[PDB]
Order: sequence, then C-alpha cells, then structure tokens
Amino acid sequence: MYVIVDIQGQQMKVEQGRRLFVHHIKDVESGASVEFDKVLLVDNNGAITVGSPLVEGAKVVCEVLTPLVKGDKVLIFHKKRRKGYRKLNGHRQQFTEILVKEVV
Amino acid sequence: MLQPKKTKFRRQQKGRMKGFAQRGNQLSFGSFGIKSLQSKWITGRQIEAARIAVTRYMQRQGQVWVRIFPDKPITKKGEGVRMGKGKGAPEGFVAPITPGRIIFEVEGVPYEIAKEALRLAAQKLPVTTKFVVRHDYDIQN
Amino acid sequence: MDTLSFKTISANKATVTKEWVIVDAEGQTLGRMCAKVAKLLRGKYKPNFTPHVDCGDNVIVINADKIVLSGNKWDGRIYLRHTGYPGGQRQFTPRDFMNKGPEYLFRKVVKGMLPKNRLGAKIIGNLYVYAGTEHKHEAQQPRQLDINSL
Amino acid sequence: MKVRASVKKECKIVRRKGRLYVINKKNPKYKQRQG
Amino acid sequence: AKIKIQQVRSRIRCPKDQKRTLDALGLRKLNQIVEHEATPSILGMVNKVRHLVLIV
Amino acid sequence: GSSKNGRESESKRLGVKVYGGEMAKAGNILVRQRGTVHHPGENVGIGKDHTLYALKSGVVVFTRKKNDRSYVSIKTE
RNA sequence: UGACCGAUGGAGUGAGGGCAUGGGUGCUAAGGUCCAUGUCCGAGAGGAGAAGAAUCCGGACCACCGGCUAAGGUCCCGAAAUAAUUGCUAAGUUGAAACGAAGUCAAGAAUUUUGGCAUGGAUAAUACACGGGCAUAAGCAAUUUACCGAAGCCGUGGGAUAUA
Ligand SMILES: [K+]
Ligand SMILES: [K+]
Ligand SMILES: [Mg+2]
Ligand SMILES: [Mg+2]
Ligand SMILES: [Mg+2]
Ligand SMILES: [Mg+2]
Ligand SMILES: [Mg+2]
Ligand SMILES: [Mg+2]
Ligand SMILES: [Mg+2]
Ligand SMILES: [Mg+2]
Ligand SMILES: [Mg+2]
Ligand SMILES: [Mg+2]
Ligand SMILES: [Mg+2]
Ligand code: NA
Repeated sequence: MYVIVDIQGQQMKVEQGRRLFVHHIKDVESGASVEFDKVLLVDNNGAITVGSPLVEGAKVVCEVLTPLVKGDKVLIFHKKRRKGYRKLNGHRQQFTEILVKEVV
Repeated sequence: MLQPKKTKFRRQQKGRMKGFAQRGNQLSFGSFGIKSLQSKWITGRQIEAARIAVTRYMQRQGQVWVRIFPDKPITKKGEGVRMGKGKGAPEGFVAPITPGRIIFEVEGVPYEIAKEALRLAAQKLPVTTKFVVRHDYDIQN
Repeated sequence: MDTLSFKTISANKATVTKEWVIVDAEGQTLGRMCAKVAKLLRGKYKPNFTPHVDCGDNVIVINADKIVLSGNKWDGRIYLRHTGYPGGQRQFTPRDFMNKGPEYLFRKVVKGMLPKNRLGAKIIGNLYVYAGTEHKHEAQQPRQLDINSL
Repeated sequence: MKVRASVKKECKIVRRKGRLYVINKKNPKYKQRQG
Repeated sequence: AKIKIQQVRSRIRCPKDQKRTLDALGLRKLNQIVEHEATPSILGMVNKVRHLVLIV
Repeated sequence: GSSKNGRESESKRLGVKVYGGEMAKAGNILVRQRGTVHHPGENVGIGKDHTLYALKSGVVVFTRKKNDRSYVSIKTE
C-alpha cells in the first residue's frame, strides 16, 4: 500500500514507516503529530483510486522526529568578468524529518 | 538643357518625396499619356531622350507635351574630395516626381501606335510607367 | 547527506530491456522510415529511457531495396565530401549508395538522425539492413513490428 | 544562335529542358535561346 | 463601477510616459491585477496603456 | 574648398509667457515680440521693445477684432 | 507613488554606441557624419533566431528532481501533433531589378485586365549548405484545439532592506 500525497507543496510517494524529509514546518516539537490530508492517489496492493478533488477520506498521519534538519552547504557565487563585481555567499536549506505512522 | 534662366539661390537642400501626386495626375490638353509608378529625380538628359524617342516615331502629326520641368539644382563632390568643407560643384537640375504624376502626353494620333510611341518614350526613363487614356475617348476616332 | 528521498531512477547496463525487432521497408519513404528507426534505436519508445545508456532495440530492416525516394531525389540530391587534398571535393548520389549496397545508404541516413557522440557511435552498430526477406538471426528470437503503427 | 535576356517572336516559341527557344526552320538566323 | 486591469506585457522598451502611466495605475509587476473605479481619467490611462493590459 | 558661411546670432527667447486664462501681477511680462504682433488693450502697457506687460493684476485675455488683429488685456475684479 | 523642492556632507561623468522616427550632409552610399524625439547596450544575466552588445520575448534576494505561460515552436539530432480541415506549389521553389515567355490556379470584361504561386534574367577564385539528416509535406496560405517552451508569473521553505 502506497499513497501519492503532497506535504509542504511537493508531492511524495509514501508507505508506512518511511522517515521522510520535508520542507521546514515551523512551531513543532519532537514527537508532535502532524496531519496531511491531500492525497492524490491511493494504491492498495492492486486497487488504485485517483482523486480529481483529491481522494475523499484519505489521510496521512506522521510524527516529527527532528524539527530542524539543515541540508548541505551550497556556495552562491556571482561574478561579472572585467567589471570587478564579485560576491560569494553560503546557503543551507531547512528540512524537518517525519516518520509516517498510519496511512488511511 | 531644360532649366530656369535664373534662381534666387544657387543651392537647395535635398528634400523628401513623400506620397502620391494630388495634382497633375489627370489628363488635360490631350488624349493619351504615361504616369509614373515610382518616386524619383528625373534629369533633363533623360527627359530630352524620351521626347526625342517619342517624336522620332509618330512622324510629325499630333501634339506632344512634357508636364514636368527640372528646377532643383544638385551638386557633386569630386574625385579625392573628402567629406565636409561645404557643397560641391553644380551638376545640373532635376525634377522630383511621385507615383501618379503624368510625365508625357500625346494628342491627335491613332491609339494603336500612340501606345507604341509612348512605350518607346517610357523605355528611356528610370521609372516604371503606366499607359493612360482619356475617360471620354471612343474607338471610332 | 541526502534530503531528497524521492528520486527518479536511471536505468543501467543490468536494468535495460533490450529487444530484437524486425521492420520492413516495402514502400516507405527513406527519411520517414529512418526517423522512426532512429527513435527505435535510441529507445524513445521505452518508459525507462535514459539518455546516457544504450537502452534501445536492435533493429533488423528487411526489403531495403524496395525503399522509395520521392521527386527527383534518386539522382538530384548531391552528397558532397572531401578527400583532404587540394581540389579534392567529390559528389555522389543516393543511387550511388544503393548501387554500392542498401546498408550503406541506410547507415548514412540513420547516422545524421542519431546523436553525435560516443553513445551514438555505439548505437549505430545495433542496426542490421538486408536487401531481401532472408536473413540469419536465430538464437535471439526477433519480434516482428508494424512500422506503420509507430 | 543568339542568347539574350528577352526573346520575342512564322517563328514559333517552344520550351525545352526548362529553357525558352524561338525557332524558325525557314530562316535559321532567327533562332534564340534563354527567354 | 469597479473594473479590473491586469498587466500582461512587459514594460521593457516602452516609453517613459507609458511606464509612468502604469505606475499611476498601480501596476508594477507582470500578471498583476488592480481594481479601480471606471472614471474617465482611469479609462484614459487604460487607453494609453491598452497594448499592455487586459480588462479582467 | 572652403565655405563662406558659418555665422549665427544668439536666440532672443521670444514668445508668449503668460497665456489667456492665467493670473498675472502688476509688472508681469506677458509677450515678447518684434513689432506689435499683439496689441495692448485694457490695463496692458507696451515697452520700448514692444514688450507687453500688465499694469494691474488680474486674468490675461486674448481677443481678436477686425483685420484679425489680436489684443491682450487684463480683466480685474 | 512616494521621491518633487530648500539647505548642507561626499562624488563620479564631461571618448559614447546601436535601432526606430524627423532632418542636414554625402551619391535618397557607408557598420559614414552632424542635430532632435524615444529606446536599449554602456552598467543587464535568462529564452528563440545554428553560432551575433544593443532585432523579437523578458529585468536574475537564495533554495527546490513542483505548476502556468511569453517570443517562438511540436518527423529525428532536440522538449512538444508524423493533430484535424480547406486550398496552392512540382520549382527541392521552399523549410536582387529593368525586361521576357506567361508554367499554373482563380476572378472577370469586351482580344483583354486582374491578382496568388512558380519560371528565365541570376555571376570567381582552400569544400558546400534549409545549422544538419532529410521532407512533395516535415513547403506556402488560412482556421481550430491540445501541448512544449525563460532566472517572467504562481507554489513551498529561508533571509535581508525600508515605509507604515
Ligand atoms: K541562420
Ligand atoms: K522532440
Ligand atoms: Mg536667430
Ligand atoms: Mg572635453
Ligand atoms: Mg564630448
Ligand atoms: Mg556610426
Ligand atoms: Mg545610415
Ligand atoms: Mg566605460
Ligand atoms: Mg540598461
Ligand atoms: Mg540574450
Ligand atoms: Mg502547459
Ligand atoms: Mg522554469
Ligand atoms: Mg522572479
Ligand atoms: Na551653427
């Protein structure tokens, strides 16, 4: 059983007990229960349902394991040759890790 | 040469020919004629060549009118002369013409060879032409 | 560390699904048939297509001499080449290629619709062109394909 | 045989191999090419 | 009464009087929608920038 | 060759400074002209160089009459 | 909108250039030169045009393996229609003129005019071009619908700078 559902504006394929990384969810704690009810597809080991106005009654319950996971550093470099303009910044994307408990 | 005897100023600015002729586009004084389809300067040498061509044909009957007169003076710089330092040497006169202006016209002549005399005249001009006839002319003279 | 957790998988040498197909050139146009053959060789018809892997099909073309060139192309299309010496430009025609052999004409057309790199140079070797309907490709069990369906 | 940009016509105008000809077998000094 | 004007084309290479008309209407971004009373002055601005806007 | 030309004089900034309908004060210059292109009327004076000015405050009025002559006057109160 | 105006601290610039329009000059030449009104390059990245400073679209805070579009496109190299319908072209035209036949379709009038598409005029030196394969449509003209297509717009996460 797997469902296609979107979490923070991005669609993911999820099963039971998966340990996803999603875009940062603000004001949460370790062990907090988050809910996402915008499933687009449900595949129950052979039976497939597709929802135009989502799939009615479908639901994904998750628990927060880490409230702030930072990604790998990316160097941001701007340069225009022969003009002297040059700057170099650093960026780290922010994620939260969740574990999926029940897939309705 | 076909040119004025006197002018107030010896020099003239090169203007801009703009649209279609709003005068001198209808046939007065005559029966057959040619109109120009393009905008151009016409030299007196070209005009005299065209008139000589149209009058060698047609023998000497009928009447021939040229309806443009060259009165715009033009200059030319010369060989080895660089840009600047005023206007160049005079090089005659030209007539500026626009589309729809009647250049040559003929009268008192059979249609079938007026059509040929005017074509002979029009082959010695730097503009494309169009044959025109009076809107009251009848086949039986 | 990896924060993606939902990736698109690329096929590799052990995961491709390579097949032998047989297509016919009985009355098809040369360029129109060869474009579909190039798509077959590249693997554009497979849902696991991967542009950095040889993931296409081995194609056998039969009845190659029955191919059709419209217009005056059989002698009016001038191919030019150069020997590298001064005054060394030469001309030839699709008729000259056909006289030499249909496989040469088909290879010349398909190389030109294939990508211009090492992978395409490897791909062009998966094509087999035969003049008649008789060819010897046992032990691989090729599958007949209707090129007009594509 | 005379070749000129504008060819014109008992001489007859024919088209051969994408070229224009004006031919007259009675008088061969009036043949023309490339109309 | 109230009408809706949406900018659909870029202001790049347009003359400054047209750019200032867009500012006076209140459009500073592509695909932006503003709402205004259909007074003759507003209609005149819309006429001036008609090739850049859509009435939605 | 050489050119026998190349001379000019400075422009004199002539023209109408205060148009019809505007408010003028006493002594304001209304028109700069060469000759009486416009003529003085009520409460409008003319200077040495034919400059039109307002004797009193008020509103500038331009009016035309016979011979298409143009007059400039000040309407007060 | 918000930066218009005053007063004060600090400047840089005072070699410009392309395109469009109105002109002068030149030869109604020049990637020429001198002015005026706009715009862009200068100081401007991204997309299409094969490859191009200023032609067409479009102004880049950072990240994303999300979505919609612009110009321009949807046979293969190369993302998306070998989509649908109606005509024209036979020249591989396609993806430079006076001046000649009129090859062909269409609309007329009393031989003749009229436009559409072609054809001859049409031309030098290391090997040549629709970018290439190649195409009789995958050319040209018209219409309709889907789709592709950018750092433009929207979505999600994260910063910064001001006005309230
Ligand atoms: K090109
Ligand atoms: K494609
Ligand atoms: Mg003066
Ligand atoms: Mg200086
Ligand atoms: Mg200077
Ligand atoms: Mg210059
Ligand atoms: Mg110029
Ligand atoms: Mg500089
Ligand atoms: Mg700029
Ligand atoms: Mg660019
Ligand atoms: Mg879309
Ligand atoms: Mg994008
Ligand atoms: Mg943006
Ligand atoms: Na001067």
